Amino acid sequence: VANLKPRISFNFFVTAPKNVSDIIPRTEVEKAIRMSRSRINDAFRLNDNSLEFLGIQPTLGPPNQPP
Amino acid sequence: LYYNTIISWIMWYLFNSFQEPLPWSDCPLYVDECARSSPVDYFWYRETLNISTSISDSGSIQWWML
Ligand SMILES: *[C@@H]1O[C@H](CO)[C@@H](O[C@@H]2O[C@H](CO)[C@@H](O)[C@H](O)[C@H]2NC(C)=O)[C@H](O)[C@H]1NC(C)=O
Ligand SMILES: *[C@@H]1O[C@H](CO)[C@@H](O)[C@H](O)[C@H]1NC(C)=O
Repeated sequence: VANLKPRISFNFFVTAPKNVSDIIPRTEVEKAIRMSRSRINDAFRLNDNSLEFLGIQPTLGPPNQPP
Repeated sequence: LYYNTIISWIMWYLFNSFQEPLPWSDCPLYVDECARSSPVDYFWYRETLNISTSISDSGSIQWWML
């Protein structure tokens, strides 16, 4: 984690467990966050709008009322 | 003749008033036209009127309007 601000902003990346030279590319981290975002948001009472991963856009909004 | 077309439009909006998220509340997944301006401006000119760009441009009787 880097660049912690009072805005509650910061940057993060991920590395392999016992290898500081291995950095998981962003694409895999984006896919992982997309998979577990419902759980990560619920762990912080956040709702995707409140918890924003810049570069990762929420795409799950199904609208339907009158069939 | 024209006051009964305006009442025609009023009762089209009264029939569409039975939906918790009223149909002029959100954008149709999002139409660039609707994305510009607002959903309300989109429900009137497209969803309700299917309006043209000129008086020289007439088309098909809007069945729901009829
Ligand atoms: C830790 O991760 C780094 C980065 O992936 C590894 O360094 C690469 O290792 C591969 C496999 O030996 C080589 O082909 C690359 O040329 C290395 N260079 C890079 C990408 O940094 C490193 O070997 C890993 N080692 C451990 C202890 O897990
Ligand atoms: C009216 O609606 C039809 C689709 O039902 C569309 O093809 C046509 O271009 C519309 N006309 C206008 C002028 O909006």
